[PDB]
Amino acid sequence: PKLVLVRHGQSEWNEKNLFTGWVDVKLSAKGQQEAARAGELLKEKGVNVLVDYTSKLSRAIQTANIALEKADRLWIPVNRSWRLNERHYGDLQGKDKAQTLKKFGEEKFNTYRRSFDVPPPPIDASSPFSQKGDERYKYVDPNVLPETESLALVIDRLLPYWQDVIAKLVGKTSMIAAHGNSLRGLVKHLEGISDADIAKLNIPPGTILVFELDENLKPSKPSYYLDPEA
Amino acid sequence: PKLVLVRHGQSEWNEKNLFTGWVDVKLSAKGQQEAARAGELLKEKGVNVLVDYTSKLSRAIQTANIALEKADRLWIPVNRSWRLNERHYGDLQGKDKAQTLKKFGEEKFNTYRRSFDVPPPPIDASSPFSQKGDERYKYVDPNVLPETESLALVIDRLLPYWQDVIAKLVGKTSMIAAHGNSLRGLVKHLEGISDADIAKLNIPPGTILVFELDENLKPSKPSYYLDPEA
Amino acid sequence: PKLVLVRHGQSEWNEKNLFTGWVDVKLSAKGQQEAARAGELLKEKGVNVLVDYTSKLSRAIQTANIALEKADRLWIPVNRSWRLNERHYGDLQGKDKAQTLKKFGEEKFNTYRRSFDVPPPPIDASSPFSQKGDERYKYVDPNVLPETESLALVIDRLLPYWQDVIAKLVGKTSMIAAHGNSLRGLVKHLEGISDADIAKLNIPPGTILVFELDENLKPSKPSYYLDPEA
Amino acid sequence: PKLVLVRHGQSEWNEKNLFTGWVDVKLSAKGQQEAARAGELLKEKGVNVLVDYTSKLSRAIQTANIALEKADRLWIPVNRSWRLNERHYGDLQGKDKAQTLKKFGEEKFNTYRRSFDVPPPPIDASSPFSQKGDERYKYVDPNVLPETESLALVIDRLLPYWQDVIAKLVGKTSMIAAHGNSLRGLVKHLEGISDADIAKLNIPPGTILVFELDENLKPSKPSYYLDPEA
Repeated sequence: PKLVLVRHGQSEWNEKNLFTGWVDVKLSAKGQQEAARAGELLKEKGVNVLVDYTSKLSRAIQTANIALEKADRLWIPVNRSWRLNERHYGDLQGKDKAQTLKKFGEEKFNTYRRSFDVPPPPIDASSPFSQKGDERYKYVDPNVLPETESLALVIDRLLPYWQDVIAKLVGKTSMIAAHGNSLRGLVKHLEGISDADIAKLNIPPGTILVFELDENLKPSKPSYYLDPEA
Repeated sequence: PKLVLVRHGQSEWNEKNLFTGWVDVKLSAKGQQEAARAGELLKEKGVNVLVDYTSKLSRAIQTANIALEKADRLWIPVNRSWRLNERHYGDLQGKDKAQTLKKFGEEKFNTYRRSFDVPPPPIDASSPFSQKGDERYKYVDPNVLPETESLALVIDRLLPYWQDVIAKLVGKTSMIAAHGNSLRGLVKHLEGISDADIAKLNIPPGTILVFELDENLKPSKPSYYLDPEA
Repeated sequence: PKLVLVRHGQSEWNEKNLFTGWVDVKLSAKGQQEAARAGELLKEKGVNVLVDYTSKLSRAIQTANIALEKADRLWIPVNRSWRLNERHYGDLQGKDKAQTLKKFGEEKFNTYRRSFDVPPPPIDASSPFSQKGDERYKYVDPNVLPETESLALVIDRLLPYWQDVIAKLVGKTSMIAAHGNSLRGLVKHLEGISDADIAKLNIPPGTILVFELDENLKPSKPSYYLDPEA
Repeated sequence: PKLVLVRHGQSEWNEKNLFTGWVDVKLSAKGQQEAARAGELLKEKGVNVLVDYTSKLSRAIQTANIALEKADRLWIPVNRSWRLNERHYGDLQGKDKAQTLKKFGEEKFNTYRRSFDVPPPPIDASSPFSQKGDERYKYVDPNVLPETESLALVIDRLLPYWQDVIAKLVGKTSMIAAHGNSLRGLVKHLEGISDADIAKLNIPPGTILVFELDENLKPSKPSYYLDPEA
């Protein structure tokens, strides 16, 4: 029926000047714009959107919330969870995607997150660049919120809720924004790729995408990016 | 604990050039601004906001969604219903709050909505300025969506869900934006006034307000408008 | 589609030896039996049952829970509310439907609950035969739980949730047991009768009934009692 | 706070005369009894029970539903999922825990389900002793419902929902019946054992048990079986 796969913008942290994280720190102008653009895209092009889901974060939300205002809806239930986020970086943060790179350089910078057995180093509870129990988060076995996090285990964050909650209604129209890897995650498991695949398709923020599927959610009709030339 | 009573902005229909309605048609710039302002208000001043509710409409939402982005949250469950809207006008629409006034003038213009036994004339299903079953709406006994609507019966829209759903969690922090009359409605029943009262306190959009209450939701600590001088 | 209208059994309080109430005190053997019978009825006859609702009470539940076990289901979501109960008696209780009758006798005994402007006398919080905040109940504006209660206002208990929650899914199969008056209530508003009507059709517990309806929930196909000769 | 860990009865299939399965086929008399007993146990002994969960199955439910009626509640929300069942047998069924045993005998009979890399053989969709999409089940990525199933992967059925949904409220009292392995599953991951452990503690149906925990759900106060001598 409908899979609306949207990758936010570029936040305003890491991006711009290298850093960012699972941290949750809004996003610049491109967001609103690109997002509004995407919002512009689903509607204007065609289709509308029945149900929406967000990795309990402001960043992504901005993207999602905006699209809706312009298409001409805004009105609808919405569902917020913690199974839809950017792969927790490791023990880095700030960095600048330079000194880090400058330091170790190599596949290390590239590989770290990527495949497995080596996500970014963990993360202690004595670095403002973590993410623990900001209210919210503590309505979940505290024995959860990760530590390093990869798009692998990430598969699970995606997996349970996917079949469970959304997979439930999807007998209709629903949209789960997320971005960076989640969406990769959604498709990655979804399509073919193969754990070694994906690793090579960041995915265009702003714009928006649909899978189509049917009953047993295997993608019949391919994938449309509204702006294939985006 | 917390009652966050927020009256949107001024849409961009009626307002500006007289008209508007239960119709659902976004809002101008003041909205984003005033709203962002309010959003600015809850947070900046103090407090934060646990749970949010909207009369399944884009207008109000804009106001609500914005405040959240600036305070610095955006992240949280949110609940959308159809028991939180602007008192359906009657059989007017467009008007211009002039010819209508110009035409009948008198308490008629003033009184129509106001008290009772005379809401605006009903409304047929052959005027683009109605509101029937835009998707959504038809997940409700169709034998519902009003026709004229006053802030009286409106009391009920407010009443059932109020005690039922929100009244449920309010053992914590929650915010239900709405505006125009709903909020009047929330307080009107809530405080003293007396059906003949309220009728004289439109309430400042943008800004935001808290009741305080306790257990049996009777307003102990009075009401704060963040900007008493707003 | 489906309205399954079931009136419990006869509890084991009032019934048997005159008394009973909104109190919530299980039910005798006929319940299990009659209920199982009804349970027997929906299934055996035909149909099955998608969704179930109960006036947060053990009495009715017994009836509902049983039917399900025998038809051969038991498995399914279920929804419990406080908008589905027996019209709170007044200030009587125990009584015995004799001394009370013996005392005032007249339409008083008969009329009390019945129509209006005279439900049973209220009820204070110093008679074990009330019902206040047994856990549960206090997840509702405390400024609720009635006091006397009639099948009139009762209409409202029925009304909000009816259109709101169930009325939502009923685009499928759902069953809301209740009994005594609720069901009267469900039909009473539903059909014709006329406030002065109903008052003359207690309705067979045990057995079970279906309305049929369609879209705008007006009863197309009449009403089947599985056992018309019950 | 409260973990109520209850292992049904003994159904009435496999048990009695060897067979049974993930199939879902009620239970004999001991159930009602033992269950009622357990129901008897939580209440009578002490405590009460705030929230209840069932592996969308009649068998277990019978057990759960009964306890409640006798303790003296029955009234409360209840939550039904498909993440709480008996480890799907494999490709056997009926059997009789004799010919099967008689046939292969050995750890094969004993080991099959047990640890891993050898659950019971799968199961095709041409044996009435499977379990596919009995209504219900098809509100889940169809690409789910297992095939063989072990108490290992089973860990996951337990895992997602556990932290997600219940783990949510457990800041209070809740009970998730299930049985056979689920409960093993609940504790198995929960305590120490070690994949090779559990394998040696079937757990007493009927009766009921509590863990206690706290915040980060690690079992402070040990485990009480109401009837240690049961």
